[PDB]
Amino acid sequence: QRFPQRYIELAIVVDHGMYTKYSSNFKKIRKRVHQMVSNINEMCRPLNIAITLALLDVWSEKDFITVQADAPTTAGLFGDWRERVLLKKKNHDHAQLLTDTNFARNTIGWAYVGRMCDEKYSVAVVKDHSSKVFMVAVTMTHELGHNLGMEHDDKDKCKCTTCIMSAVISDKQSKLFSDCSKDYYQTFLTNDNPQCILNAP
Repeated sequence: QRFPQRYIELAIVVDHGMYTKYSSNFKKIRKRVHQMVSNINEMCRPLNIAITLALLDVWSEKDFITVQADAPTTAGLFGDWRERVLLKKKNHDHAQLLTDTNFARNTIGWAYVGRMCDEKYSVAVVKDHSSKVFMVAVTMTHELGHNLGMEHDDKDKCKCTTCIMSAVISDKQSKLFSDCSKDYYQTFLTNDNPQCILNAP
């Protein structure tokens, strides 16, 4: 194994619009979220990161933050709410907000770069932008990669054209991280090495 064992305990929050989209059916929403996690875990195997769903929070009554069109703004409000509320419910390492919001600039996901484990910045926002579970899961994985210090793949650094950190998603998206991404992760483990991901559940 190229990388030492790490663990990411995920919290996934499903907003009220997504709850309504899936017929206000908790069981169906939980199943879809589990399938996404199974895909994220598979994609992280070559990085030797074990992915678990520490917490699922479905906003069945109302949104607890102002989910809005600007994804970065929504991410900041989500990070504040995660630090103030979600982390007090159950400890976890990274949280993603899943929403059906038509984010501005044709955006399907956004996250802070290199802030895994930070109470306010270990978050991502992701649009449930396809009926295909894998297309949404690879978006969650791309944002997780950013939070692990990865930038987009660059042809001068590596040759992969459809890897997870490609600059744009496509219908031929692969489930592999490029050499650019693996090198970014090594840099992250070397320079940052956050403690929360050294902890097994």
